[PDB]
Amino acid sequence: AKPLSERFFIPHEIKVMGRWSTEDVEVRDPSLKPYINLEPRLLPHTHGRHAKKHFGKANVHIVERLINKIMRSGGSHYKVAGHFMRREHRSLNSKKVKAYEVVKEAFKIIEKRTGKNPIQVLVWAIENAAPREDTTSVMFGGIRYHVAVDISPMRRLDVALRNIALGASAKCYRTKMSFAEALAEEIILAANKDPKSYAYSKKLEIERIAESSR
Amino acid sequence: MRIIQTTGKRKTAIARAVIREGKGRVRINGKPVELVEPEIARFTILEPLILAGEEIWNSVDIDVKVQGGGFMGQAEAARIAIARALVEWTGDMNLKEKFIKYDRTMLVGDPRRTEPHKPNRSTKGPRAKRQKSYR
Amino acid sequence: ATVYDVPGDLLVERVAQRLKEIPEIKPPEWAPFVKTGRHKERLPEQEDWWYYRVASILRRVYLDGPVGIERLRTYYGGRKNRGHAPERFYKAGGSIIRKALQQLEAAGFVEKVPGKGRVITPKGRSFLDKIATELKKELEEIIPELKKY
Amino acid sequence: DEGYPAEVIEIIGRTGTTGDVTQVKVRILEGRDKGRVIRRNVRGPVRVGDILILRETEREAREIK
Amino acid sequence: GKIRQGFIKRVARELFNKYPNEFTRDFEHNKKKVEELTNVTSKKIRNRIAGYITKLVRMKEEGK
RNA sequence: AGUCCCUCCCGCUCGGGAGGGAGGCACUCUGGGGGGACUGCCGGCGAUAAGCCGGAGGAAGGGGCGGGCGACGGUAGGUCAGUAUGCCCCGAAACCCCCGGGCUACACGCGCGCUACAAUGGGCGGGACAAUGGGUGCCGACCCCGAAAGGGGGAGGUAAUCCCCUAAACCCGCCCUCAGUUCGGAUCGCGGGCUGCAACUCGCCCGCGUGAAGCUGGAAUCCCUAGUACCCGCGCGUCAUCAUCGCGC
RNA sequence: UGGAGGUGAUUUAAAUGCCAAA
Ligand SMILES: [Mg+2]
Ligand SMILES: [Mg+2]
Ligand SMILES: [Mg+2]
Ligand SMILES: [Mg+2]
Ligand SMILES: [Mg+2]
Ligand SMILES: [Mg+2]
Ligand SMILES: [Mg+2]
Ligand SMILES: [Mg+2]
Ligand SMILES: [Mg+2]
Ligand SMILES: [Mg+2]
Ligand SMILES: [Mg+2]
Repeated sequence: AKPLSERFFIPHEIKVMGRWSTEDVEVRDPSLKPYINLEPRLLPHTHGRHAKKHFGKANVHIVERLINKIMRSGGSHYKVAGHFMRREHRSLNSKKVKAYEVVKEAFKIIEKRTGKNPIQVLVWAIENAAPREDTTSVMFGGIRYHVAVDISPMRRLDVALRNIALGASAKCYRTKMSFAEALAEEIILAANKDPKSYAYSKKLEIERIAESSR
Repeated sequence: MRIIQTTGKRKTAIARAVIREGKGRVRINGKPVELVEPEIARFTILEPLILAGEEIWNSVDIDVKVQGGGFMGQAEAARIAIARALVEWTGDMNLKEKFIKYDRTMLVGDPRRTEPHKPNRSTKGPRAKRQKSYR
Repeated sequence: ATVYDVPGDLLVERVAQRLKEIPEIKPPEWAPFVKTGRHKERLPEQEDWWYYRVASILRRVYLDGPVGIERLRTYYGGRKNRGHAPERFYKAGGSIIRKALQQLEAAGFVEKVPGKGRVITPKGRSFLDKIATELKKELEEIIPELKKY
Repeated sequence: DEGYPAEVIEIIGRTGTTGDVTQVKVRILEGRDKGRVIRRNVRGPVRVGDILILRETEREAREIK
Repeated sequence: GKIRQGFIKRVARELFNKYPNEFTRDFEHNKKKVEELTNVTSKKIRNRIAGYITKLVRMKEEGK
């Protein structure tokens, strides 16, 4: 099936998964620039040494962040697109090899369909899916009200990554699409500001509700 | 006729590496490193060699014996042992700082170990507990 | 080149193909109707699974010998689905392994060490190493780093 | 339309119903009111040198103690 | 919190008054000296005492 | 691991492997003793004190990390059905034995779990890598017979020596393509075994057949801050036989 | 240090005490 040149692939340079270089990738958003890490690195697996220290997740390569984000079940205690998604024994919890394979196949599909460097497309997606205004809640007279506030860049990045992963998770659930295809579809749609993307629609709704409560 | 031996540990896996002058063959428990599977484990072992460069890579031979642990734990111990062997054999300080910039753990190791379990659902973990009911 | 230089599964496939020319390897009469263990669910789907099992057993004896029936029964077991109960490990049965080892001895590839098990004779070692050398010659045409080994 | 970047220069303190909000002082980097210093409410972790994107620059948060 | 213990302070102050010209601003020297001038048998307590004595020496050398 | 002798393999052997013997304690390991971290060094805040915040160096940094040890008392909290013990009772039955039943019943309400509702999969063949513990009323390699569950002989072991003991999740190839299905495996028929003095009431295992509800779950509500939570198997206790449990790995 | 006065305000709903003790 898969050719032997792919089963036994050997790199010779420090580049992401030995296949794509990140030298020409640039970040437009001035706020997200010092939080998207793009230093050269061969293997995106750092064995969770960053969770101890405050702000330590800043210096973690963005591909590894995506891999960690999709390594989940998806819909445990809140509904996504109108449903709980409890996979349990058939989820991706603590299976980081399978997540690595999913991300690799998604990158190959992205490169085939659009002809561009997949890291660049991913950066565009997270730029378009990062909200700029959020809201907090107050209670009065037994009724709950919203008040608009601003968002720090780290939280923007976290929310964008989680929403992309959730959209991909919802698109392949009990349908003929596969996980890698859904992830590719979601990233491409978010990169083109298409409302059919879950992440972009979520960002629009969040910002609209925040605006209507200044 | 130089010989150097080094040791690496990672959560119950122990690796012993021997380095000598050679033509560039690296073996893990007698298997060529190019055939190690899965891929995510093959790249764990090869990182220090790529960082060192092809000139140093092709002038040595390394044999690694590793036991205990799991497939991911065994690869990381071998990586630690190989990095220490490379820095000791050539004895150049530009490389030692280069390893530290990329990944400190290559040279100082990882001290984490499992935490022993405690009662109230002891088989699941030290902190996971049984579901609580009031009626 | 030796067995240690090539992937296991590819070698097993080549050896299984090669074992069909040796007259002493013939699947028994009850081969069409059996599962390969109590932990399985359905019968084997390959019409020539016997040769695959024999090739695997021969490679096993080459690497871990001397070895007996019981340890091989451990090696060919696995996890079982038990309805509403949690899954569990079980061993395989013994007839397939015993008959395969006897046929391999009849062909002269293994011999018996008393109280210890079965070991690979020089003929069997040559037989496996020849196929390993040929497979490596094929393989290094697309992985140039394999030429050093 | 694309907002205005501002830069955090001082942390004042936590607030909100559950302590989830921080009050900061920012200096506008772009637009009509470049250079002005105003205080704002931020959600999420923040440190000196972060850059916020404001959708409007004429609202100022009520000072906390 | 790293609050120094009472008996550590008491023994350290007794040592400082009795042998004023015996301790310097160096931690190793004081470690050995305390090890020899008392019957303390725990390695940890010895380190605490030596550290406090070092602080006393630097504080009196400043003149408070 | 290096050095030496013999034997056997491959590309016929310059080279590369595997066993055995001499030989060594290098490396891993085992376990006695010792070293190492003290807010000790540096810059701020606080009072110039107690301390706090941030840096270097470091295997480790600020109770270094995880455990044992629970003050004076209260709860008329639980236990006389573990043992000790006052009073009241039975004292030819409320004491001591034996046989057969029951604690396993079944319109229904509730707690804690396991298996699922599928592709972040099901099946078939092949390839990988553990740790804790336990063994003489016992652990049993190795050979033979049987399709399986099992049956007949039986080395070594009172154990860093012999045995339980070549884990599963994971990886590679082929079949199935969104369906109450090659998802699920409850219920029942027939046949074969083991333990035991005894298997119907009322045990556990294997083969062929059979093929229920279930297509993600209202109002509510639980656990968890790092080698932690989730996911995956294994050991011991109980034990003649029996683990969807307890304590650990 | 400890007291005495004055003017302003104070973000929905939320009733009850049974077996016991004897
Ligand atoms: Mg655990
Ligand atoms: Mg298997
Ligand atoms: Mg299952
Ligand atoms: Mg009481
Ligand atoms: Mg009471
Ligand atoms: Mg009962
Ligand atoms: Mg099925
Ligand atoms: Mg019965
Ligand atoms: Mg369905
Ligand atoms: Mg019980
Ligand atoms: Mg009342």
